[PDB]
Amino acid sequence: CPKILKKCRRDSDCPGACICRGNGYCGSGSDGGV
Repeated sequence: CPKILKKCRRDSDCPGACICRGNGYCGSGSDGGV
């Protein structure tokens, strides 16, 4: 489960360290595990 997350309305809203999910928050690439 991702520890760092913030409001986002697109990809640009978050650095390439993660990706903006559908819930409007940053989601870590390895979310499907932690």
